Amino acid sequence: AEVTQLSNGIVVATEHNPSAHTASVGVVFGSGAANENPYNNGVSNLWKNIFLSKENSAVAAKEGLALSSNISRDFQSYIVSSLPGSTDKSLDFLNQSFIQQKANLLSSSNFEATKKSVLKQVQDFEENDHPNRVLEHLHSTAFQNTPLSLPTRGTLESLENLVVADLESFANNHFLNSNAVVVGTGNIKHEDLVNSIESKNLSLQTGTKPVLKKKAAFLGSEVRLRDDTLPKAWISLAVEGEPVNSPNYFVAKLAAQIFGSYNAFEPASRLQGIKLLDNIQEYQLCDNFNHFSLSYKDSGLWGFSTATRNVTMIDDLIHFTLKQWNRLTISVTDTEVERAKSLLKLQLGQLYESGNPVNDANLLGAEVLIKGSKLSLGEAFKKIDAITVKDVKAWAGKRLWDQDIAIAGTGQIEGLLDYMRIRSDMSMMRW
Amino acid sequence: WGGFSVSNPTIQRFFALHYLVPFIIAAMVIMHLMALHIHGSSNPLGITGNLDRIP
Repeated sequence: AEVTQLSNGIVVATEHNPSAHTASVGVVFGSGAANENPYNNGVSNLWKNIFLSKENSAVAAKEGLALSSNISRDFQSYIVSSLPGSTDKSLDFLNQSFIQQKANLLSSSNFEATKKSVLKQVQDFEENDHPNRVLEHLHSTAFQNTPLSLPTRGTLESLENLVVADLESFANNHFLNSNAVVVGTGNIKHEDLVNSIESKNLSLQTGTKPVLKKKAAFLGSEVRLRDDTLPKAWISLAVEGEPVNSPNYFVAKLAAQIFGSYNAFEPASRLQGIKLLDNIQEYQLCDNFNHFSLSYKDSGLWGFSTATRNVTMIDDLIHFTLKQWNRLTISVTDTEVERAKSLLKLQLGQLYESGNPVNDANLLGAEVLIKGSKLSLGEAFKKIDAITVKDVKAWAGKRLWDQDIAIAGTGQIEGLLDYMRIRSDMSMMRW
Repeated sequence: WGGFSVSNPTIQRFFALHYLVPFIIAAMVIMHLMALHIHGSSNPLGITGNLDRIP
């Protein structure tokens, strides 16, 4: 399905969907918040809001175009959406506003206003979005003193000292042909997109991105942000996981699907075939939880997140969930593996067939920027169907059984026990 | 004494009491621990210890 060409230093990747009603083109760079430093943290967040500023969007609206941008730890993207008969109109807008003529966007009275608004978005996030700011501190403590520990939005102190010359420095080092992929998804054709870049002579700078010194290194630790005025307790807990291109990439995702997610107020979520629900529903230990498997270029995280109002029984919630992780290493049934196989395929099928061309562009560019190509959905289903119980036991034995953990929490967390008490629950003396 | 001086009646009854009082001591230790569990123990700083506790 997907086609990738290297006509020049830039790479062109596409995904033709003839039964769609929109098209999207854009550029994805192989740099994110992991390519900054504590003192300029949030520069890549400021660049996203410059692309989506009022003056830039007014020009695109008059032509019937919509702008989208996303910042991650390993990549950032700038997308333009349009009707199927106006693909060359979007390529021209991307060229004249981003690839070249970037000084008018970076003008004064536009940098100042955009900077003032981003400072407000960051302050609100740090005071209202408790479940998401806890997951950001989990990265901060698991990979402390490392590129992989910097928040994707920046901090109030990095942004407050950012100045006029700081944004131009970053784009020189990172917005280059060797660091970029041009992506077209929706009702577009590979031949029609390549024939348009070769005519307009589109090209970025011809440098090379700097090479970092350190690498990602997991360290067992914890950070606690207690706040007795909040009504709940939010907690995140994880061990070291798998990076992308790991052989055990789908085993770790299947292992997270065995315990899944839960919502106390949804009647159908209380009937799921998860044995953990039998210990936590009698006394209402939590309101919701979800298990994840995050994968980056160098490392990853594997764990779960919870929000609860039962502040006097937090230890029971942590004790019971970790004792269920113990069964992956020693005793996990065939039915649990077969059920998780069917729910992982459904979950992946929804993510890669959402029908939104903007979502597909982000997933396509990020995959090509690392692996060089993109694995087919049918090929992924074959690998998922081949996992056995012996593969789960081997994986969990080396990653989960008696291993260090990282913990982050906020709210009413007086009932969360010490590190060593929680750490000692990662195995058991009975086996 | 059980008699007119320290003699056989005294020594035999002192051993019976030396067997018994230790079991009374074990009963008052439980009452000792019960009164400690109300407010907990103190600390060398002499101030409240409710802000930082470990199991």
